[PDB]
Amino acid sequence: SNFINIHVLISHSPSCLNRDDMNMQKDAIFGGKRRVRISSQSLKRAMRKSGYYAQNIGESSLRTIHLAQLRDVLRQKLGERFDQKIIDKTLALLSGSADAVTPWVVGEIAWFCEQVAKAEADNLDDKKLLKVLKEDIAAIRVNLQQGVDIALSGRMATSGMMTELGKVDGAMSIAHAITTHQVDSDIDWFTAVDDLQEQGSAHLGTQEFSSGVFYRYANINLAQLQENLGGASREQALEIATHVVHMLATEVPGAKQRTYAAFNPADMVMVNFSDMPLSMANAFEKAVKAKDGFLQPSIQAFNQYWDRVANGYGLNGAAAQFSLSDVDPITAQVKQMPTLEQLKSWVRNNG
Amino acid sequence: SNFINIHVLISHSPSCLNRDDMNMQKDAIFGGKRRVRISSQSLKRAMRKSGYYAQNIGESSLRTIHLAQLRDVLRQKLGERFDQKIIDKTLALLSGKSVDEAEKISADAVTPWVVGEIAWFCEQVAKAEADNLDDKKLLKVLKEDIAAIRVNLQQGVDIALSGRMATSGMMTELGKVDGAMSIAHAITTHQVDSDIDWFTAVDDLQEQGSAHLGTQEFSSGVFYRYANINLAQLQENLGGASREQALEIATHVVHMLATEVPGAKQRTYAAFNPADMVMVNFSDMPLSMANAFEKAVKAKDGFLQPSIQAFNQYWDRVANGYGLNGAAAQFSLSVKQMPTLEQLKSWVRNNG
Amino acid sequence: SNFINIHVLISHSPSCLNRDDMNMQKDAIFGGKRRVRISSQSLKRAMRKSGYYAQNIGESSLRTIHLAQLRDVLRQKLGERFDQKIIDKTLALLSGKSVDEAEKISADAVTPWVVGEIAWFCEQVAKAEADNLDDKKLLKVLKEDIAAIRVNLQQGVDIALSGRMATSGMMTELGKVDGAMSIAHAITTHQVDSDIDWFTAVDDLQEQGSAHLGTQEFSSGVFYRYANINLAQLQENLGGASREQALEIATHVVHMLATEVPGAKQRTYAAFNPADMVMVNFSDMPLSMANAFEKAVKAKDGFLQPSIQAFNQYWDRVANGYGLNGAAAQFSLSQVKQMPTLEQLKSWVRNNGE
Amino acid sequence: DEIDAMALYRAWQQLDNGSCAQIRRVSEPDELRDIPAFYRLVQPFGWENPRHQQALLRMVFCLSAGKNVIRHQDKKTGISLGRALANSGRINERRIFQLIRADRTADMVQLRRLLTHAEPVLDWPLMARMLTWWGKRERQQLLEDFVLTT
Amino acid sequence: DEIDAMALYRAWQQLDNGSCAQIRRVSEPDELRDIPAFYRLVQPFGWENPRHQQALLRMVFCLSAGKNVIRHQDKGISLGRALANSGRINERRIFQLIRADRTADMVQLRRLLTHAEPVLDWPLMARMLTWWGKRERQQLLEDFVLTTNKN
RNA sequence: AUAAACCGACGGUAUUGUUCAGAUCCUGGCUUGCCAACAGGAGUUCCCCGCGCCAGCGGGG
DNA sequence: GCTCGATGTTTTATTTATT
DNA sequence: CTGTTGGCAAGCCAGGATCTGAACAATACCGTCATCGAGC
Repeated sequence: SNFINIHVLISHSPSCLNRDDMNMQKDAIFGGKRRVRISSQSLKRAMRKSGYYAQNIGESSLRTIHLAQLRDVLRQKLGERFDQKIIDKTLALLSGSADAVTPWVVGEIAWFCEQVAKAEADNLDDKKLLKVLKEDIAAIRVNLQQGVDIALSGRMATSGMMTELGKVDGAMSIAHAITTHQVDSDIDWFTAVDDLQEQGSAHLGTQEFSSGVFYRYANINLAQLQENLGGASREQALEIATHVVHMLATEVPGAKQRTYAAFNPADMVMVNFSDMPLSMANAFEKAVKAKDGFLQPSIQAFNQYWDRVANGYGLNGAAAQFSLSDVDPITAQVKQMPTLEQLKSWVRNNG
Repeated sequence: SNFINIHVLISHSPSCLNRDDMNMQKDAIFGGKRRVRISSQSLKRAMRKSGYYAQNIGESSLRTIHLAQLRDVLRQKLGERFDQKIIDKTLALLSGKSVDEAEKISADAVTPWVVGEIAWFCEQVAKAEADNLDDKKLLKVLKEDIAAIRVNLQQGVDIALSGRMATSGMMTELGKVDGAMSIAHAITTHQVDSDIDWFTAVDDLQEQGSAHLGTQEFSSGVFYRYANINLAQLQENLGGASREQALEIATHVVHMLATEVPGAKQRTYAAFNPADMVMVNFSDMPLSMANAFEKAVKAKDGFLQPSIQAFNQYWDRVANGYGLNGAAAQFSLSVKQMPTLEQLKSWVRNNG
Repeated sequence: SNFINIHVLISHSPSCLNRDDMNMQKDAIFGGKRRVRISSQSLKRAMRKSGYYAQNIGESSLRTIHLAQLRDVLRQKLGERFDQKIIDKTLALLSGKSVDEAEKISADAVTPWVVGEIAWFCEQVAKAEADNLDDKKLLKVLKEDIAAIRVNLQQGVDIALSGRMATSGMMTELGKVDGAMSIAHAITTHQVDSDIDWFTAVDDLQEQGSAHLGTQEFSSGVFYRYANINLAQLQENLGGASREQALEIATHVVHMLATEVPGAKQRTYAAFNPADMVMVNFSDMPLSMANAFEKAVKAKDGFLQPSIQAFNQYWDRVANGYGLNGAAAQFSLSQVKQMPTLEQLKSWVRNNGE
Repeated sequence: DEIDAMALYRAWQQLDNGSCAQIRRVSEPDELRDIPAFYRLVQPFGWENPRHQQALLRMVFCLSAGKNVIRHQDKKTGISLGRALANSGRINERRIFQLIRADRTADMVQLRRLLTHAEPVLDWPLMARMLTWWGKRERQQLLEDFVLTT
Repeated sequence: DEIDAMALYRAWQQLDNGSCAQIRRVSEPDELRDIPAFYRLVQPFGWENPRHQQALLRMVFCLSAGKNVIRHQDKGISLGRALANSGRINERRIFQLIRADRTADMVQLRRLLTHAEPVLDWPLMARMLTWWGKRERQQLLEDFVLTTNKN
């Protein structure tokens, strides 16, 4: 299959992990009922800026892209629109035996080739060209040393990219996190006591906060990941996928965490392969009612939903489920995992 | 490891340690059930104002919005070290507010101040105007080295642990501190239906009946305190302290989190209970155990035993599942077995 | 040390020592199980109104919200020392209320007053009058020395122990007091299912049936009273008294907490039981042993023996666990100095725990 | 389908001294399940049907405050409970806050205490509808009526 | 993990006259722990499991009022509705059951059964006897009072 | 590869101090648990063994 | 390559109910 | 080897009143338009 589906159930203690311009908890109406929400961008940032990400994705081995090795395939690809003089001049001034090439690299380099061609036509060179294109070159260089970050998460907010081909979507897609149950949020009426004020406090306020059993969903386009890694292998893509699983299972937005401290890990992590990526959010369309907590009924509802619809929805294919609870499991079609690591290794070996 | 995780299970006899706008107990919905709550700000202020904190860590910062009263205080304290003018201008530079002789001068918001930090600052201001250096360039120069100012935060550790922001004045650029620690609201491990006390106030000049009839919410509870110290950040916020100093501070935080209880209604409910269970754990990234109590602890010869048991079970589930192997010591009383809190504290002092 | 902790285990024959607006026993859920409760305020009133208090400490405070009645009382008691004009003016300054000849003047809430304290204030107001000193300026200069006023609290110790709140008047600056003694609601160490007495009232002029039918909830119990005195605060509240005086007062508090029982329904249930177990523990930070009974003590040849058992055990666990090596002295009717008589325990407390 | 609240009101009103005395000494709504007189009172008003059970527990508690504490007074919507509590002029606003913020069973106790204090004159079937539902909306409405009236 | 009530009912109704006669002879439920025929009866119903065994003590003690006393019907009629339907029991006696202490409650229940000879749904009553506690006493009183007052 | 792509709403904060629910009160009068009854019937006990009149007696289990 | 500072423009609507 | 049956389970009458339900002080700030040319 081409897609990796990652499903996570994770329970948070009383906190406020994502708010709006009125400092109110982000929410969403699902199944006619209010669910507390953690926005996709907040979750994905929580991943992308994390230390784990920086160590395993940021400092990856396929990180650096060498323009040297890319000379030939570039030479043909752009060879139809540009001639080898301009191509090699461009490549050499940028840098100062590869099979395929990442599309955004081809695009940006092609733009640079347009620029140097138009630079030769007008009759110009030297520090003139190298001052007009100083910032641009700096940009493309910094990006050329961040290939895995760009392949997985997409180009940064301020990238320097200049072509339609340089609009790099991430390989991973992260849905908004929503609670599996209805939530009426709590209010914290707080005071700020002045050490110089005898009567009363110096400030008064309220803070909205709530517990919640969240359902995170994310999927990974393997093909696109390989292709954006310069034609890497399925296995390397599966390593990256392993990392994504880990982060989606452990990483939590730092919003309001200094004071509410909801540092909780996932109680359930499932991964399955498919040709069509699907969210199991409809397992909670009818809001989960609490029976000795919201966690167990949530996992149970997830399992029952999968058992009901997985066959018809064409979700046949490799599927593993790491879990901390002892709730009745899924169909036997899903391979049970006792540690997260065994699940990640299950992912490494193509399922 | 960079993170010190402090877990506390503490039982309180009937009391009311934290209430809201309508004098009712603070609570929180967890796992579909109501838990009594002690807010984190209450815990932090209870700690920073404690005798233990005063004896072992130092002076708590001075949090205020009243800049005039502050002006007067600083004048009274930094008077024999600086001339009044310099003190005034320094306050006026840090706050962004004009400090004259007004009866009432108000800052942008309640802000924590460290007297020593202010002293250092007005040293800098003195040496600034003496060298004919205007205020903007002074801001640049001071912006070039923030560690010193953070050693001035060594004189106000609660700001190094809990943080500080300012929206106006040079503080905006220089006093921006991200808290080192991190702490959760204390919630009970079980469902609570709070009791109500129907009381009367008897008048000694009124033979017939009472002079006041009223109600007061209260309850018993087995609270779960959690607090991890970030450590590298504690070193940064203290101006570049050693890991030993940060570890010792963390130790004091363990002792306080284990023993300190807000004074709310304690002169009439007196729930002076120490923690029955305390556990400290070193880890690469923070880990809270609140999901041990997501399913509310059902009573069984008390709420405390099943709470501790549930805590241990979930701890093992998490450690086995995520393969966590950071050093850990538990002190129990009902991973380590700590006959005494002191052994656990020394164990923490010694990097685990 | 600074903190004198006082633990009491006391058993009551079937009774009803504290009830609510429905004549039901006051309770409290602890360790997931119902405990019959005796509120702190009831213990405190039972103590300050007790004969032992009067004979050993002095006159309790005068707690009232009626400033008219108080006006009259003060006019009578201080009339031989002050002009009615400055007595009225004083009360009006302290209360933040206008005192004229109205039959009904009400304060903000029920307030503790000491006649000697108000007399002191009268001396001050009189002097200010004689010096044409602004009322505001008088408030200012008086605010610059709370100690004397607290000596006037020596004349009303129950305030010094349990504190005073103010919302209007000069009191809001001068009369705020932090209670030295902290005390908890007495709760049963065990679970209690309270019984019901279904009573009648026989009309001597009625042959067929009784004149009244009713029910009254009652129960027996083993209560854990806890109360630590803060001490330095007790010296401050008494105007800078000595440690010895504070120790005498603390000793008296021990005696009362071991002997005084609320008068409620004692005329028809008579649960006049003295405390079987009393441990005063000298110490450095307030410590409550209530968690010894978090797990409800279960009956085994009584609730008393298993309760004293559980208490002693948990006391040990905590003592060595947190390294509490303050003094620690106990007295019982069945490292911790044991006393045969209560009086030896009291004498022990008076001597700073030696 | 809907509980005849006035019929329950008159029923409670002409109840013998004994049964009444037995229902009155209850200290929380669920305890009404221990009193036979209660069942005999609410049986004709649909008690053997659960929804009605909860509603009737609340209603009969509020009535158990006493025979002469809730004065029904016909419509000229009709005097709502909040309006009535304010009209008494005895109830502090803070107590109304503490009532509408309270949780299950506690809310009914506090309400009965309020009713005992105010001795409100109100449209009883109206309050009966309110007690039937008693969601968060109803409690907020209680508070806001009380405020607007003062 | 529930005791098959109907199976126990059938087991009792089919039991030899001698053994059941030996069982009826008992005066209070605990004494049943001294009769062999008892164990012989409650053995295929998990007497080995303690909770089950207290439940079984009560159930058998009620079944030992007679053998034709409790006419098991089938939808269901509760014990309260049945004792009320007999018309032979006055409310004060039901109170004398639900207020009775340990063991004595069972005796009073046995006498009530002998007296009323109720037609009821047995498994329901079995569930009641299993969780014999404040809720079942309450619902018993409820059913009795309601059924009585309807007549 | 969709008004898409790339994409945090962020940082600081005790709700505080004061308070008996209290006085009065039989659950009470009447009531056999009572009549019939032998604990008797019935030698299966599966082996090894020693001595016989072959009927049956013993020691080791 | 910036940070600086003066500067283009323009706002106000209400005021007692009852699922 | 064998363990029983009938007949019977009550009524009267009674549940209270007094009086009381608090006050004060405090509810933040920043940024998420642009221009130009100048000084640095």
